[PDB]
Amino acid sequence: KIKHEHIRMAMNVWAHPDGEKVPAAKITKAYFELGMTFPELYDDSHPEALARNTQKIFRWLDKDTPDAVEKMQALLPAIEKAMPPLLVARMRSHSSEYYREIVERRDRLVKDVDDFVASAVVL
Amino acid sequence: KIKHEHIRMAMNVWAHPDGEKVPAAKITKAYFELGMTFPELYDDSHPEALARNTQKIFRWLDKDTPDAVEKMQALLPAIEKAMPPLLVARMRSHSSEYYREIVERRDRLVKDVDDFVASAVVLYDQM
Amino acid sequence: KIKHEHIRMAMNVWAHPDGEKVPAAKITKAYFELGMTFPELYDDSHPEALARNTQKIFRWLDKDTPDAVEKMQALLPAIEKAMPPLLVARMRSHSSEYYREIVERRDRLVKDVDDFVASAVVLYDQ
Amino acid sequence: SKIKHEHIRMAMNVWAHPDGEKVPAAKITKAYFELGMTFPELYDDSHPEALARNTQKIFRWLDKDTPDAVEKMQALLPAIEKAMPPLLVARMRSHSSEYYREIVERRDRLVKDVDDFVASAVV
Ligand SMILES: [Cl-]
Ligand SMILES: [Cl-]
Repeated sequence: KIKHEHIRMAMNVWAHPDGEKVPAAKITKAYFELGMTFPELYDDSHPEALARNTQKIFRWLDKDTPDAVEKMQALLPAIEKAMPPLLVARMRSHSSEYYREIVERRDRLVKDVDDFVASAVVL
Repeated sequence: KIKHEHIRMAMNVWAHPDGEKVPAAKITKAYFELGMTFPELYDDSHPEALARNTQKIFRWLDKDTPDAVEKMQALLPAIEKAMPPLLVARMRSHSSEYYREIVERRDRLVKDVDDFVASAVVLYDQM
Repeated sequence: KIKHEHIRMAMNVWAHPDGEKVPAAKITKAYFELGMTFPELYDDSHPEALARNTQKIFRWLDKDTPDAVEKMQALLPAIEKAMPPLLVARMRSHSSEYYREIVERRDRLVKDVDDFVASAVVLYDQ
Repeated sequence: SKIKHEHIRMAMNVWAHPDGEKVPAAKITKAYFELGMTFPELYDDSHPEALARNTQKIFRWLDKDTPDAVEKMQALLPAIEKAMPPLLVARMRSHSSEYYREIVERRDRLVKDVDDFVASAVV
């Protein structure tokens, strides 16, 4: 139900501030916490797990083959546990009316903020 | 700039939670901090100063004579220095489009926040 | 779930602006709307129900006897149905990490909001 | 030249980003004539491709670094400020004015305040 493209969108927004290694690291940590096995991610005994897990995760995210689409679907439990809750909600907003409402409320509030700050501005 | 009638409104909202003695006291504190003398408000050397100041301030607030209006106008420096800044903006909103837009935009943001708190409470009780 | 003393805190803040009769009144409508029997509150047929109900509700809130806690625990469905939602969240925050966090972040945003207004009203002195 | 050319460009590009350059050009042109301005040259209400020609001119200067380009944008500032969204004006000026830096900082904190709040509600 969560379309491959929306995982990709949310994942890129998550990677933009500090790069993919941050999302990759947190996804892996939650992946092992959930005792998962598919898709394959290198545990910490590999000295280059992170660079490898990063390259992997974003190759699948950027491909549109059925194998890659499936692998990201399997990873959803780990992404959701690890993603910032506000970003999970955007990811979910295209398939869940609740979360769509959540982001609309978030968006409404910051528009409230911007209009407010602007009214204070002089010049 | 601030019409007498607008001090009255903001002053009544200020007094409703805890009474008039609270605004009067805060007004007096700023009155003296600002080294004022007109109109006259009693320092602590006069008996029942707060009660007498309170009765004074709010008598001027409810009357509409040029004297009542004049004394309230002299008091503005103390009132605004003493009042919650948000309340000053509400007071000024009837005479300044700047502040009207700010209070109006502030109120919408806070209502929109609190409504969301409401939606979360409902999520529980549903569940 | 809600400890008796925390119902009391929330109840007094509700009573602070306009008195005890206001919350009592809102509680009375919700108790009947919610069809309750314990505790006992006087219907509209008593000409001094509201005052007596007001004294009733707030005796239990101010007492700590085993009886009073039991009566106040039953009234919570009415209190929560009638109380300002923000105040229920404050009330629930003493027992719910969810609400502790929600209320906290709410209070910070609004405090930052009001502070901004303070800085603009000050800069008016220009 | 307190406001560096590069910051007018940054601020101008975000303004143009949602709906294109014609919106900023149009709103800027309106303020230019309202202010009875004459330098740099912007075509009055009467020329043919005025908006498109005005759009290209305004954004040619923004993208050049020559002395004439810098000066024409500096001269245009009074119109840009009358027309630009106030929140962006503060952003544009924040590197040269402590007031606007403070505005922009207070704003960004409020938006994080919001995001923390919605996140806390999301669970
Ligand atoms: Cl709307
Ligand atoms: Cl021509």
